[PDB]
Amino acid sequence: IVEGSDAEIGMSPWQVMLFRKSPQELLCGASLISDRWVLTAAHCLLYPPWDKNFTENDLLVRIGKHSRTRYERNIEKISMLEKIYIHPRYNWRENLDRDIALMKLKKPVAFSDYIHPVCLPDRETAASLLQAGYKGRVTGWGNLKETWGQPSVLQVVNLPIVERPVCKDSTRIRITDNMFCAGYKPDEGKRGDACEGDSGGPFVMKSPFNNRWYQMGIVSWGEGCDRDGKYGFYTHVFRLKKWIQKVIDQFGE
Amino acid sequence: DFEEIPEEYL
Amino acid sequence: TFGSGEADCGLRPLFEKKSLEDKTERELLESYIDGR
Ligand SMILES: *[C@@H]1O[C@H](CO)[C@@H](O)[C@H](O)[C@H]1NC(C)=O
Repeated sequence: IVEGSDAEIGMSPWQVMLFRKSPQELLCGASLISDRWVLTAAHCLLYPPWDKNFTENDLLVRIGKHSRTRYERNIEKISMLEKIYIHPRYNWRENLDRDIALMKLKKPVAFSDYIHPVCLPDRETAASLLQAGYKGRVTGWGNLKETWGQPSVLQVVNLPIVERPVCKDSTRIRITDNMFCAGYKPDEGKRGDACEGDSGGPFVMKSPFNNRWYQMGIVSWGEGCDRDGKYGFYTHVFRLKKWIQKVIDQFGE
Repeated sequence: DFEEIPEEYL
Repeated sequence: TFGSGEADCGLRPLFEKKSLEDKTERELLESYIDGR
Protein backbone atom coordinates (compact mmCIF):
# COMPACT_ATOMS: atom_id res chain seq x y z
CA ILE A 1 0.00 0.00 0.00
CA VAL A 2 1.00 3.58 -0.93
CA GLU A 3 0.01 6.39 1.43
CA GLY A 4 -1.89 4.15 3.85
CA SER A 5 -1.42 3.82 7.64
CA ASP A 6 -0.76 1.00 10.00
CA ALA A 7 -3.83 -1.07 10.66
CA GLU A 8 -5.00 -1.36 14.26
CA ILE A 9 -4.88 -4.81 15.83
CA GLY A 10 -7.80 -7.09 14.79
CA MET A 11 -9.02 -4.43 12.18
CA SER A 12 -9.19 -7.00 9.21
CA PRO A 13 -9.32 -10.42 10.80
CA TRP A 14 -10.05 -11.90 7.33
CA GLN A 15 -6.67 -10.68 5.85
CA VAL A 16 -4.60 -13.74 4.83
CA MET A 17 -0.93 -13.91 3.75
CA LEU A 18 0.00 -16.09 0.79
CA PHE A 19 3.46 -17.35 1.69
CA ARG A 20 6.14 -18.99 -0.38
CA LYS A 21 7.71 -22.03 1.30
CA SER A 22 11.08 -21.68 -0.45
CA PRO A 23 12.46 -19.21 -0.94
CA GLN A 24 10.34 -17.96 2.03
CA GLU A 25 8.51 -14.95 0.59
CA LEU A 26 5.24 -13.04 0.57
CA LEU A 27 3.47 -13.92 -2.74
CA CYS A 28 0.16 -11.88 -2.30
CA GLY A 29 -2.73 -11.06 0.12
CA ALA A 30 -5.92 -13.19 0.23
CA SER A 31 -9.05 -13.34 2.44
CA LEU A 32 -10.90 -15.89 4.61
CA ILE A 33 -14.60 -16.34 3.53
CA SER A 34 -15.34 -19.33 5.89
CA ASP A 35 -13.29 -21.73 8.13
CA ARG A 36 -11.90 -23.70 5.17
CA TRP A 37 -11.91 -21.27 2.13
CA VAL A 38 -9.67 -18.53 1.06
CA LEU A 39 -10.28 -16.11 -1.83
CA THR A 40 -7.43 -14.61 -3.88
CA ALA A 41 -6.56 -13.31 -7.45
CA ALA A 42 -5.79 -16.11 -10.03
CA HIS A 43 -2.66 -14.22 -11.16
CA CYS A 44 -1.02 -14.84 -7.77
CA LEU A 45 -0.96 -18.57 -8.71
CA LEU A 46 -0.88 -18.67 -12.51
CA TYR A 47 0.80 -16.22 -14.83
CA PRO A 48 2.50 -17.95 -17.78
CA PRO A 49 4.25 -14.93 -19.30
CA TRP A 50 6.42 -14.88 -16.18
CA ASP A 51 6.62 -18.64 -15.80
CA LYS A 52 4.45 -18.36 -12.68
CA ASN A 53 2.59 -21.56 -11.94
CA PHE A 54 2.16 -22.28 -8.21
CA THR A 55 0.94 -25.55 -6.75
CA GLU A 56 -0.71 -26.62 -3.53
CA ASN A 57 2.55 -27.95 -2.27
CA ASP A 58 4.40 -24.78 -3.09
CA LEU A 59 2.44 -22.68 -0.66
CA LEU A 60 1.43 -21.78 2.80
CA VAL A 61 -1.45 -19.58 4.04
CA ARG A 62 -0.80 -17.49 7.18
CA ILE A 63 -3.90 -16.16 8.99
CA GLY A 64 -4.25 -13.67 11.95
CA LYS A 65 -1.04 -11.76 11.19
CA HIS A 66 -0.20 -8.17 11.94
CA SER A 67 3.58 -7.99 11.48
CA ARG A 68 4.87 -8.72 7.89
CA THR A 69 8.01 -10.79 8.79
CA ARG A 70 7.63 -12.07 12.35
CA TYR A 71 6.19 -15.52 13.21
CA GLU A 72 3.42 -14.33 15.63
CA ARG A 73 3.57 -17.22 18.08
CA ASN A 74 0.19 -17.89 19.67
CA ILE A 75 -1.61 -15.39 17.29
CA GLU A 76 -1.17 -16.51 13.74
CA LYS A 77 -2.28 -19.88 12.28
CA ILE A 78 -0.43 -21.36 9.25
CA SER A 79 -2.31 -23.84 7.05
CA MET A 80 -1.83 -26.10 4.15
CA LEU A 81 -3.73 -26.28 0.96
CA GLU A 82 -5.90 -29.08 0.02
CA LYS A 83 -6.67 -27.76 -3.49
CA ILE A 84 -6.62 -24.71 -5.71
CA TYR A 85 -9.37 -23.69 -8.10
CA ILE A 86 -8.85 -21.05 -10.76
CA HIS A 87 -11.70 -19.56 -12.81
CA PRO A 88 -11.81 -21.67 -15.97
CA ARG A 89 -12.11 -18.40 -18.03
CA TYR A 90 -9.44 -16.33 -16.18
CA ASN A 91 -7.94 -14.34 -19.12
CA TRP A 92 -4.18 -14.05 -18.46
CA ARG A 93 -3.47 -13.62 -22.18
CA GLU A 94 -5.13 -10.26 -22.54
CA ASN A 95 -6.42 -8.26 -19.53
CA LEU A 96 -6.63 -10.52 -16.38
CA ASP A 97 -10.48 -10.66 -16.80
CA ARG A 98 -11.91 -12.95 -14.11
CA ASP A 99 -8.79 -12.75 -11.86
CA ILE A 100 -10.11 -14.94 -9.01
CA ALA A 101 -9.28 -18.32 -7.39
CA LEU A 102 -10.41 -20.31 -4.32
CA MET A 103 -8.07 -22.20 -2.01
CA LYS A 104 -9.53 -24.98 0.10
CA LEU A 105 -7.58 -25.43 3.33
CA LYS A 106 -6.29 -28.87 4.42
CA LYS A 107 -8.15 -28.25 7.78
CA PRO A 108 -10.60 -25.72 9.10
CA VAL A 109 -9.15 -22.88 11.02
CA ALA A 110 -10.46 -21.79 14.38
CA PHE A 111 -11.74 -18.23 14.72
CA SER A 112 -10.37 -16.05 17.48
CA ASP A 113 -10.10 -12.32 18.14
CA TYR A 114 -7.67 -12.05 15.15
CA ILE A 115 -9.22 -14.55 12.81
CA HIS A 116 -12.78 -14.08 11.39
CA PRO A 117 -14.31 -14.40 7.85
CA VAL A 118 -15.64 -11.45 5.82
CA CYS A 119 -19.11 -11.69 4.17
CA LEU A 120 -19.72 -12.15 0.39
CA PRO A 121 -22.15 -9.65 -1.07
CA ASP A 122 -25.60 -10.47 -2.23
CA ARG A 123 -27.09 -8.76 -5.26
CA GLU A 124 -28.76 -6.01 -3.22
CA THR A 125 -25.68 -5.21 -1.15
CA ALA A 126 -23.75 -4.82 -4.45
CA ALA A 127 -26.49 -2.62 -5.88
CA SER A 128 -26.48 -0.22 -2.94
CA LEU A 129 -22.79 0.12 -2.26
CA LEU A 130 -20.88 -0.26 -5.49
CA GLN A 131 -21.36 3.42 -6.42
CA ALA A 132 -19.05 6.20 -7.75
CA GLY A 133 -17.84 8.28 -4.78
CA TYR A 134 -18.53 5.56 -2.11
CA LYS A 135 -15.32 4.49 -0.35
CA GLY A 136 -14.00 0.98 0.25
CA ARG A 137 -10.82 -0.12 2.06
CA VAL A 138 -7.82 -2.12 0.93
CA THR A 139 -5.24 -3.75 3.14
CA GLY A 140 -1.90 -5.51 2.56
CA TRP A 141 1.83 -5.91 3.26
CA GLY A 142 2.93 -4.74 -0.21
CA ASN A 143 5.25 -1.99 -1.23
CA LEU A 144 5.02 1.47 0.17
CA LYS A 145 6.18 2.99 -3.11
CA GLU A 146 6.45 2.19 -6.77
CA THR A 147 10.27 1.82 -6.51
CA TRP A 148 12.81 2.66 -3.76
CA GLY A 149 9.94 0.00 1.01
CA GLN A 150 8.24 -2.78 2.97
CA PRO A 151 6.00 -1.89 5.90
CA SER A 152 6.65 -3.72 9.15
CA VAL A 153 2.87 -3.92 9.84
CA LEU A 154 -0.32 -4.44 7.77
CA GLN A 155 -1.25 -1.03 6.14
CA VAL A 156 -4.65 0.32 5.28
CA VAL A 157 -6.09 2.94 2.97
CA ASN A 158 -9.74 4.02 2.17
CA LEU A 159 -10.38 4.90 -1.54
CA PRO A 160 -13.39 6.04 -3.61
CA ILE A 161 -14.98 3.87 -6.35
CA VAL A 162 -14.60 5.76 -9.71
CA GLU A 163 -17.11 5.93 -12.60
CA ARG A 164 -16.53 3.40 -15.39
CA PRO A 165 -15.74 5.96 -18.17
CA VAL A 166 -13.12 7.63 -16.00
CA CYS A 167 -11.79 4.09 -15.55
CA LYS A 168 -11.78 3.32 -19.29
CA ASP A 169 -10.14 6.64 -20.36
CA SER A 170 -7.22 6.20 -17.95
CA THR A 171 -5.77 3.18 -19.80
CA ARG A 172 -5.39 1.36 -23.14
CA ILE A 173 -6.31 -2.07 -21.72
CA ARG A 174 -9.84 -3.27 -22.43
CA ILE A 175 -11.88 -3.04 -19.10
CA THR A 176 -14.82 -5.63 -18.72
CA ASP A 177 -17.90 -5.86 -16.45
CA ASN A 178 -15.87 -8.16 -14.11
CA MET A 179 -13.63 -5.20 -12.97
CA PHE A 180 -14.19 -1.82 -11.24
CA CYS A 181 -11.43 0.86 -10.52
CA ALA A 182 -10.88 2.92 -7.36
CA GLY A 183 -8.64 5.88 -6.38
CA TYR A 184 -8.69 9.67 -6.03
CA LYS A 185 -8.53 12.00 -9.05
CA PRO A 186 -5.44 14.25 -9.53
CA ASP A 187 -7.82 17.03 -8.66
CA GLU A 188 -8.81 15.55 -5.35
CA GLY A 189 -5.74 16.26 -3.48
CA LYS A 190 -5.66 12.92 -1.67
CA ARG A 191 -3.53 9.87 -2.57
CA GLY A 192 -3.44 6.12 -1.98
CA ASP A 193 -3.16 2.79 -3.86
CA ALA A 194 -2.39 -0.94 -3.59
CA CYS A 195 1.16 -1.71 -4.79
CA GLU A 196 3.36 -4.78 -5.42
CA GLY A 197 2.69 -7.48 -2.76
CA ASP A 198 -0.94 -6.36 -2.24
CA SER A 199 -2.50 -8.39 -5.11
CA GLY A 200 -5.11 -10.95 -4.10
CA GLY A 201 -6.11 -8.87 -1.04
CA PRO A 202 -9.59 -7.59 -0.24
CA PHE A 203 -11.38 -4.31 -1.18
CA VAL A 204 -14.17 -4.23 1.58
CA MET A 205 -17.07 -1.97 2.51
CA LYS A 206 -19.14 -1.78 5.73
CA SER A 207 -22.93 -1.86 5.16
CA PRO A 208 -24.77 1.00 6.79
CA PHE A 209 -27.90 -1.29 6.93
CA ASN A 210 -26.65 -4.23 8.90
CA ASN A 211 -23.17 -3.10 10.10
CA ARG A 212 -21.33 -5.94 8.46
CA TRP A 213 -18.14 -5.90 6.44
CA TYR A 214 -18.45 -7.22 2.84
CA GLN A 215 -15.72 -7.96 0.34
CA MET A 216 -16.69 -6.18 -2.96
CA GLY A 217 -13.32 -6.44 -4.88
CA ILE A 218 -9.97 -8.31 -5.01
CA VAL A 219 -6.71 -6.27 -5.64
CA SER A 220 -6.08 -7.09 -9.21
CA TRP A 221 -3.84 -4.85 -11.44
CA GLY A 222 -2.70 -1.27 -11.88
CA GLU A 223 -0.10 0.69 -13.88
CA GLY A 224 2.57 1.82 -11.47
CA CYS A 225 1.30 2.62 -7.91
CA ASP A 226 -0.35 5.89 -6.90
CA ARG A 227 0.40 7.57 -10.24
CA ASP A 228 -1.64 10.71 -11.10
CA GLY A 229 -4.50 9.94 -13.48
CA LYS A 230 -4.23 6.14 -12.94
CA TYR A 231 -6.49 3.90 -10.87
CA GLY A 232 -6.30 0.51 -9.27
CA PHE A 233 -8.36 -2.29 -10.81
CA TYR A 234 -10.24 -4.88 -8.78
CA THR A 235 -12.00 -8.12 -9.62
CA HIS A 236 -15.81 -7.64 -9.21
CA VAL A 237 -16.68 -10.28 -6.64
CA PHE A 238 -20.45 -10.09 -6.90
CA ARG A 239 -20.41 -10.65 -10.68
CA LEU A 240 -18.32 -13.77 -10.03
CA LYS A 241 -20.31 -15.12 -7.06
CA LYS A 242 -22.12 -17.96 -8.88
CA TRP A 243 -18.78 -19.52 -9.95
CA ILE A 244 -17.91 -19.13 -6.21
CA GLN A 245 -21.09 -20.90 -4.92
CA LYS A 246 -20.70 -23.63 -7.48
CA VAL A 247 -17.17 -24.55 -6.45
CA ILE A 248 -17.95 -24.40 -2.71
CA ASP A 249 -20.90 -26.73 -3.09
CA GLN A 250 -19.43 -29.07 -5.68
CA PHE A 251 -16.34 -29.56 -3.54
CA GLY A 252 -16.63 -28.79 0.20
CA GLU A 253 -17.06 -25.59 2.21
CA ASP B 1 13.98 -10.93 6.14
CA PHE B 2 11.30 -13.45 7.07
CA GLU B 3 11.57 -14.83 10.58
CA GLU B 4 11.75 -18.63 10.66
CA ILE B 5 8.50 -20.55 10.98
CA PRO B 6 8.12 -23.92 12.78
CA GLU B 7 9.20 -26.92 10.66
CA GLU B 8 5.96 -28.66 11.52
CA TYR B 9 4.69 -26.33 8.78
CA LEU B 10 7.04 -27.32 5.96
CA THR C 1 -19.06 -19.88 3.31
CA PHE C 2 -21.26 -18.01 0.70
CA GLY C 3 -24.28 -15.79 -0.02
CA SER C 4 -23.86 -12.54 1.97
CA GLY C 5 -20.72 -14.40 3.31
CA GLU C 6 -21.06 -16.39 6.54
CA ALA C 7 -23.29 -16.14 9.65
CA ASP C 8 -21.13 -14.27 12.04
CA CYS C 9 -19.53 -12.97 8.87
CA GLY C 10 -18.18 -9.45 8.84
CA LEU C 11 -18.61 -8.73 12.63
CA ARG C 12 -15.19 -8.17 14.16
CA PRO C 13 -14.58 -9.60 17.67
CA LEU C 14 -12.66 -6.48 18.67
CA PHE C 15 -14.83 -3.85 17.07
CA GLU C 16 -18.41 -4.78 16.04
CA LYS C 17 -18.73 -7.45 18.78
CA LYS C 18 -17.88 -4.82 21.49
CA SER C 19 -19.39 -1.82 19.86
CA LEU C 20 -16.03 -0.16 19.30
CA GLU C 21 -15.23 1.72 16.08
CA ASP C 22 -11.85 1.61 14.24
CA LYS C 23 -10.21 4.94 13.59
CA THR C 24 -11.27 5.64 10.00
CA GLU C 25 -14.44 3.60 9.46
CA ARG C 26 -16.37 6.97 9.86
CA GLU C 27 -14.77 8.11 6.59
CA LEU C 28 -16.50 5.19 4.80
CA LEU C 29 -19.96 5.66 6.40
CA GLU C 30 -19.85 9.35 5.73
CA SER C 31 -19.28 8.68 1.99
CA TYR C 32 -22.44 6.50 1.61
CA ILE C 33 -23.83 9.98 1.95
CA ASP C 34 -23.58 9.68 5.83
CA GLY C 35 -24.31 6.27 7.42
CA ARG C 36 -27.02 4.53 9.49
C1 LIG D 1 0.60 -25.43 -14.13
O1 LIG D 1 1.20 -26.65 -13.62
C2 LIG D 1 0.29 -27.77 -13.73
C3 LIG D 1 1.00 -29.00 -13.14
O2 LIG D 1 1.20 -28.85 -11.77
C4 LIG D 1 -0.02 -28.01 -15.22
O3 LIG D 1 -1.04 -29.06 -15.37
C5 LIG D 1 -0.59 -26.77 -15.83
O4 LIG D 1 -0.59 -27.21 -17.21
C6 LIG D 1 0.35 -25.60 -15.63
N1 LIG D 1 -0.30 -24.44 -16.25
C7 LIG D 1 0.15 -24.10 -17.49
C8 LIG D 1 1.54 -24.62 -17.79
O5 LIG D 1 -0.46 -23.25 -18.13
